[PDB]
Amino acid sequence: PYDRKRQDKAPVGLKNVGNTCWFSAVIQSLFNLLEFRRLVLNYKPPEHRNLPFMRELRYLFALLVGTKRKYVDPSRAVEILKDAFDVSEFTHKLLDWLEDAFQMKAEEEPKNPMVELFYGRFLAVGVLEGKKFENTEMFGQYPLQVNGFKDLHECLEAAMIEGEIEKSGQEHWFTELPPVLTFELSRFEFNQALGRPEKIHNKLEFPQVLYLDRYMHRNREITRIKREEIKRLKDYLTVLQQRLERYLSYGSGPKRFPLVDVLQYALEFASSKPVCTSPVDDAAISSRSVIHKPFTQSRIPPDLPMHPAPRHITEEELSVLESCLHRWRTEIENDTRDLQESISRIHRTIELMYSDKSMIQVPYRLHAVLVHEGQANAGHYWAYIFDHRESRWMKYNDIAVTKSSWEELVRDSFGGYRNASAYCLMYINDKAQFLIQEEFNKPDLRDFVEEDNQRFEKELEEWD
Amino acid sequence: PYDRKRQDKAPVGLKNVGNTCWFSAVIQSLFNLLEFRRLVLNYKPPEHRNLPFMRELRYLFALLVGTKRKYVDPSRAVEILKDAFDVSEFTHKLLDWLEDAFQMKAEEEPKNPMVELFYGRFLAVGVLEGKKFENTEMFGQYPLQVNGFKDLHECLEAAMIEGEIEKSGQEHWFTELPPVLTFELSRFEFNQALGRPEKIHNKLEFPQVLYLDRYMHRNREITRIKREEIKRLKDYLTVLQQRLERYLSYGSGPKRFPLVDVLQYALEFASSKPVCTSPVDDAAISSRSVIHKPFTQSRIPPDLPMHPAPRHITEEELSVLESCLHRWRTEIENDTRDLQESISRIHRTIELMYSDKSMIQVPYRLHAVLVHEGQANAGHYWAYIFDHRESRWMKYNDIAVTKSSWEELVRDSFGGYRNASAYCLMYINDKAQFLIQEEFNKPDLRDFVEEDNQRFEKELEEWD
Amino acid sequence: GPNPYDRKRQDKAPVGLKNVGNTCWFSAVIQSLFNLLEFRRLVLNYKPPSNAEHRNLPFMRELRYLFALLVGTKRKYVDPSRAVEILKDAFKSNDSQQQDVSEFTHKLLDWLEDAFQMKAEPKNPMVELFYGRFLAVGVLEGKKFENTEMFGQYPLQVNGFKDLHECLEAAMIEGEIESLHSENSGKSGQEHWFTELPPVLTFELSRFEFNQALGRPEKIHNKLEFPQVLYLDRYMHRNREITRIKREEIKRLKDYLTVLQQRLERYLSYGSGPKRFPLVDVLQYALEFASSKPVCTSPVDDISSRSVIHKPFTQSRIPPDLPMHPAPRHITEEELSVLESCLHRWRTEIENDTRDLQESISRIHRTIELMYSDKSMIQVPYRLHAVLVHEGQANAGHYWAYIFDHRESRWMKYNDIAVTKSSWEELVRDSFGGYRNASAYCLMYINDKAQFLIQEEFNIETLPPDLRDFVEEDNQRFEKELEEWDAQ
Amino acid sequence: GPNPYDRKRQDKAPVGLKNVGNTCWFSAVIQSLFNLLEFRRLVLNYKPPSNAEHRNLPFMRELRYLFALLVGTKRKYVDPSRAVEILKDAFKSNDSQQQDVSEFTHKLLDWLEDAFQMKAEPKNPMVELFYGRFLAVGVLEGKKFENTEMFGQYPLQVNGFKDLHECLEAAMIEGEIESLHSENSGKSGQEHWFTELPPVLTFELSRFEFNQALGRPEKIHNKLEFPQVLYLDRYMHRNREITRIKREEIKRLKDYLTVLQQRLERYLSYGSGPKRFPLVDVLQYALEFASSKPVCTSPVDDISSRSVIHKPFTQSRIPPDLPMHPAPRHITEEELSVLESCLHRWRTEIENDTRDLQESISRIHRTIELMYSDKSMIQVPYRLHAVLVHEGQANAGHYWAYIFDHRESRWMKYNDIAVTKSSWEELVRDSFGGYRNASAYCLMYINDKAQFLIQEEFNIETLPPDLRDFVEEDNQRFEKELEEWDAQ
Ligand SMILES: [Cl-]
Ligand SMILES: [Cl-]
Ligand SMILES: [Cl-]
Ligand SMILES: [Cl-]
Ligand SMILES: [Cl-]
Ligand SMILES: [Cl-]
Repeated sequence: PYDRKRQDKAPVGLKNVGNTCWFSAVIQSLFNLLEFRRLVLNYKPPEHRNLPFMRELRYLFALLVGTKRKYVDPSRAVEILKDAFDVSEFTHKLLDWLEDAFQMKAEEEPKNPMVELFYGRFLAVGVLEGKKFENTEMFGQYPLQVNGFKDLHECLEAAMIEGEIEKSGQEHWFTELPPVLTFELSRFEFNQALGRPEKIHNKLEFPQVLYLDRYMHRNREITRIKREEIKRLKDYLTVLQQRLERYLSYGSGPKRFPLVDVLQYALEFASSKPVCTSPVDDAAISSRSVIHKPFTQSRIPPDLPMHPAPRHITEEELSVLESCLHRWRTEIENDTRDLQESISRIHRTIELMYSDKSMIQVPYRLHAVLVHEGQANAGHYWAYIFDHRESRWMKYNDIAVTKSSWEELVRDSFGGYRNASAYCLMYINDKAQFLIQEEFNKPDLRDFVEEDNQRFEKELEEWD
Repeated sequence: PYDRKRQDKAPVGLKNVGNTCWFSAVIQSLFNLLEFRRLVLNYKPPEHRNLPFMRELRYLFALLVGTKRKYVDPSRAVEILKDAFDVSEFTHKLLDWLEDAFQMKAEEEPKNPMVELFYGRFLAVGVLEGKKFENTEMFGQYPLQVNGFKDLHECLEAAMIEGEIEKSGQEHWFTELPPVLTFELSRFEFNQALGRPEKIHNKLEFPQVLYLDRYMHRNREITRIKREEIKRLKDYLTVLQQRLERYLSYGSGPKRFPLVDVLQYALEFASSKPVCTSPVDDAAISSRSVIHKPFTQSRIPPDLPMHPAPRHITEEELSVLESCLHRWRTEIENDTRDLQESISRIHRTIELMYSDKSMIQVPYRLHAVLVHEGQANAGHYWAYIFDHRESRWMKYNDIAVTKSSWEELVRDSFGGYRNASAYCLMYINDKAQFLIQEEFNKPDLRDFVEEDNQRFEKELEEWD
Repeated sequence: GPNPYDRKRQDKAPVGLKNVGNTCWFSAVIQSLFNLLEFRRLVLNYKPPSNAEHRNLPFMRELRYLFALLVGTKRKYVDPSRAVEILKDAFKSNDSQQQDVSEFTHKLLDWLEDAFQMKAEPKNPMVELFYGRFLAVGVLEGKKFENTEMFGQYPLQVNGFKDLHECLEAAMIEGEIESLHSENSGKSGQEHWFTELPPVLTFELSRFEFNQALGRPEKIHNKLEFPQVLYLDRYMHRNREITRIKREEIKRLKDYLTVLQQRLERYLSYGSGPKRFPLVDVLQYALEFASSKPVCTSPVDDISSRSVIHKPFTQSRIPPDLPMHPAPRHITEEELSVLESCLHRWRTEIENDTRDLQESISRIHRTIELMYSDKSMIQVPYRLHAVLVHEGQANAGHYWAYIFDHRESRWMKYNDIAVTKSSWEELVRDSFGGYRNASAYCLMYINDKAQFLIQEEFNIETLPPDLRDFVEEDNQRFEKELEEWDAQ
Repeated sequence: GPNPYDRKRQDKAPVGLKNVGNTCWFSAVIQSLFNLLEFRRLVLNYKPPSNAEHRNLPFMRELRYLFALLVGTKRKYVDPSRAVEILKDAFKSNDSQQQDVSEFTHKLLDWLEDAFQMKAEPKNPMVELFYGRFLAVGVLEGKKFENTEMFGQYPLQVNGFKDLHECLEAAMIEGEIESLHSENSGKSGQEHWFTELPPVLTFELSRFEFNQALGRPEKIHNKLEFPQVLYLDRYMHRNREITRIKREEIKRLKDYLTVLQQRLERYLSYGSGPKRFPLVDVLQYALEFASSKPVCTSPVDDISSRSVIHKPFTQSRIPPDLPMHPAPRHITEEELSVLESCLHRWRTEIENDTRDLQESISRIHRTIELMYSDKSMIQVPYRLHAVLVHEGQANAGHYWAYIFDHRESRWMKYNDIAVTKSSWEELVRDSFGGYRNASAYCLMYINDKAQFLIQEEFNIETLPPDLRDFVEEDNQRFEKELEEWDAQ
């Protein structure tokens, strides 16, 4: 334990204090959100054990910006939180206390600067057996179910639509968006074979920049139309995928093979030299090689009749077969190509449905990804957080803070690639330049001489 | 630990004393060989630490026949053996000491009763580049390599033949067989992909009764002939298996399918209703059911043309195809059946090669099977030993001695079925009735009042 | 082919039928009927009404001829062209509904029933053999109903059923039924119970299910077994109360059977990631890793035979025990002792539980299979007489049949011109499904108490039995046909 | 088909060749030669000897006609019947050795070489284009030898080689060679080095290997890549000493590369039993088991929406944490703490080692791929001109070709009557193997320094270039052929 807890111009880690990986992830995520870091740092207090937790969190983020060491011990902050008693219940109370802390600071003087960052509003419009309704709900983290979806947009759309819109239905439309937009990616589904709920492992993609234009209430008439076009296109896309499958998995029996091979090999059989008998009736570097003329074949096998082959065939029989099976093969080959072109064409059309400039004006940039691996009410959490000034992805895994990549993030967060997959996505408004508010140069924390002491106490290294 | 170490008319187990499972297996195997049990029990001594080990082994088998408890602690016997220093080196020294103990007892008065049980003689006859040789070697455990063999006879034959007999060659022939015949089944082979030696997991079968007649020197002229017949038969067997494979894996491309399906499905295609257009041009328990006439179909699908199908066909084209592909399919179907009959016929001929009464007069009955599971110089050993008086297989696994079956033995010893496979087979001569020498009735050990004390000391059970 | 000795009946074998342009379905249905002796006698001893559809009576006559050849012709197979032509002419109309082989089979039977109906002027001897009655008792959102329906062929959906009893039960049950209205309120269910059984009992085995991936209906290829003798006791209305309680007991047992199969699966497919492995191997291999000799370094560095005597129970080719990767970098003696005790005891626990679960599952399975095995549930035996097989596309393919020769106690394969001596083993490969591209579409069972159905007429008579010996004329023709060939 | 507008050449595209009864091999070899401009000029400007095999000179003349149509005919494809008939007549003898398409191709080229040989009376302009020389230096059980062999097509065995360079190197190396006799004693080896390269360089890609399971020779279907430009610098005799040292360096690197691939495999396929799993999962899942809430009992008992606000970073559908099987029966707090510390630290160790191994393997792979990438190893470029593809049975199947149109800088698919504008992407799917049932059997490369080979004659002339305008006569015929059809 000599000269091990020392920095090298890298972000500070956090101690595990048992199984508090969930704490590291949530905290490091918040801390890397500069405006929130400033709100916690420049916090002065004016119900619960909320205010000592806020005060202990100050000492956590102070020694995390003052660094000096490699990792900080979050023991005092975690102990207050643990004394109040799954990890979600813990995360919930944590946020409760922080919101309540900022509420007391505001109430004394109302806008809650923390609630101003994470919470937004959406409009819920629908019908219940013919009777209309319209409500504007406040939301925080928008929760998503990931079973059977290919990406985040597929996911989100399915969540902002309930029933059948026109009969009972409901549509959600964002009215007010939070500058810090968060999504839950719920992978828990009941496994009948296992007889318990388990995490689903299908790959669900998400972009580095998400355009929330289509989900906006103002774009409600436009999106509804684009949506119906995709309904029709997906319908067409199916019929083609069905027909193409009949070409690729041909046959009426239990085993199907491609039709093109069925025809090729059938013709191979017919064109084989007939056999009238039953198959049961029965360091050379010392050689003077000849010159090989171009376009020839040397190891070409002998042409003698062997089984399996027709017993007999007519010249007319062969000529009929040869003309049939060859023309039909070209027909089959051309149709598979034609079907595949059309499928990709429909796919491209769907992909670029919301690509026009009037649907690209609400950009949200991915700031953090919270990953989980393992059993449901167990496992381990780590995070991928973006270092906006350095323009680089970072892997925050208790004590270990390493320079990562988008490629690393995807393997660990999309699912299927590894036993780990993202449980939460944190997006930041690209227009919201105030969430990354670094101190001018035209380190020296808002704190009062605390990190200066823990950097001197650690400077004390004995030498025998 | 109350009333747990108590018997119920079952054999006694042995404590693990660390990782001494190998000791339990080898000992329990010897102990269940009644004549050897008698030799160790009625042992009186007249170089090494061999004689105290023999004396400690007496106290082991005494408390193992006197039972009283569930399992015995082999700590004192194992400690002498361990003080002399892989498990084979340990097993070797163990046997060394026992042989030396019996040698001293004999030498004082020469036949070694232990060496008289396990060791035999075979004749080694051969040629070395034209020059003949003939040696009669003494053997103990005959070691076998199991890579690429289906059963014990395949295994043994490959070991009693080296090179090319008539050039250099060698043949082994048993001259003197030990009443207690043991085989090593070596599964260690260098894995190139892994870069180290590892146990091979192919299934290698062995019988409950093995006839050693063919390997006998007296039957050398006869066996040599039978052997050449099998060479010719296996040769024929190959050519057929090759031709049959051409029927079952038809095609010239990377993906092969059965020829019969290639013809069936090709005809299915031809007989489909032609389509001139391209595939891109585009709780009901309230019903009054009608009577269904016999031999009819209700859910029968509509007969409308669909892709894939010929664009066009001639009535003459179809008639040619229909006659070709149908007759050739029958031809193919009949040939696969013909080939399969012949293959099974050759297989049966090979199976019954050494079945005649003159090759069934040297029976050896399986008495014990020593199983291993896990890493090479690690893992764990247990044994399957036959209880000849009860006529039942028993699983001897440290402390745990359970009534097993042949079915259990096979799953654990043949390989492939489980991660465990037999490393050793102990066979006993069926004519040798003296290896199962039970005391007359027309328990009361040869020992002097020892088990009577450990049965009284254990009777001491406190009750608070 | 053209040579008449090729089409000469080798005596002691049944007569085949020509294909006449995809009429394999006709061969199967006809040969099935023909091999049902009582029906063969009804068609043979048929005389039409005194003073008399314009197609049913000529078809019956043409089929009288067909049947007459099948008994005593000297030829190998026989040409069903004139019988098929009358039947095919009924669909010569372009503005029809849909013309599949079932529509053809239906009309065929229509005409035969109508022919026997006209003769009955009353009992219709055909309708007496094939049709029965079942009772349909149920609820429709609380409201009760009770109907006794006449049936012919009882149609079954093959689905994912393992056998005929599984298949039949699923078809005779729907929801839940009870004595009292409250015990039924806000529920829909239905139960079928046989009241009258036909001596000739037929089942349709429907394998057509819409394939979403392919976008069309396709035959399902799962294996569905059927016995040589079927006991219809449990499906009897009189056995209703006993079957209800046994049905309820199996409900309870299957419930238990699930929970076990679920727990066992958690042992066999352990893990939280996408790839699951058996728990026992997870523990074994974890311990293998811990017990490996530690390696403190990283696995990266870049840029004739005279054999000695072998003592029993030893190992010769045993590999060297030197440290290699992968291994722990370091471990404590106490760490290893904890791991060794944990992972070993837990492995035994896991091994014992998998064995315990598997015993219990088989035990429940045996209990379920012997539910209807007692003496009071084996008094309605129906013996399998015929199996109609199909292979290939829907609306296409080919049909053939497996029919039992009751007198010589042997299964026979009826495939058009070709009538070959088969086996039960052959029948199963071709009819159960999965084994081959072919599977039975229809099963014909005969009441074991209904002897007469397949018994010969007393003297035992098997010689030409009808007065119109047109068969002698046809045999005389073929005999002179053989002569002409040798005399060329 | 019969209509002459069907067989009308749509101008700006090359002319095809009729199939004449399985002569696809002829089309491929001919179209390949024809698209080699200098050779096209040699055949076109051919005049036979003044005073003069009885089959070679008529074949050359018949091929002169064939080539003349291919340049300026108005028809879509052309009938090679008269040229093929002379060639086929040379094998009309029943008592021959063996007649495969290679024997035919060989005779074809024989006759052409012999034709040009007679004209040379000396340089044979054909032999000057296709044949080269390599040096064969080696030992035969210690005894040295040195031969300079003339070669034409250099034959390659595809085996399990990944690309053409792997393929070629394996063919130009055998054992080990050295300067001193002692360093060679009791060894056999051989090295080939190109001394003279032909401007038209051809390779055979032999995929025929005896299949033991099938009991006959069969084409191998592994993917073997080849570049659009090949640098033959390393195989040059002058580059011998540099290549030797680089060859030796790759030997050392491949050695290292193995040890790593072996160790990595032990991590990815961990276990002692028949089924191996990744070590990382073995540790993860073992820890999952240990951390599960213990269960002391056996797993056997026998016989619109108004949503609430969700706080960020929380989980809603999170399942209940209640004890279930499989789990430890019991565990100690100390037992768990030992396991948790072990299995977690070892997992990080395992994860870091797999990453470390994979980095090093890719690093060695990159080093090997850039071995011959420097400026002194890229001065002998050969550009791919043609690819001859085969599909199907050996001694059967069908041949077609991919030939490059150097003036319009585009790949073309020559398949008999059909000459279509292709791509490199098309070529790869059909020639690399594995992608389709077809794979290239021959590669034709042209020296990039040898411009003339595929350059047009200066004025740029592309109009009929030979005095015998029999082509005008044939065009006149076809034009009146079109007229006759419209006038019927
Ligand atoms: Cl469209
Ligand atoms: Cl093609
Ligand atoms: Cl033979
Ligand atoms: Cl068939
Ligand atoms: Cl009969
Ligand atoms: Cl050109």
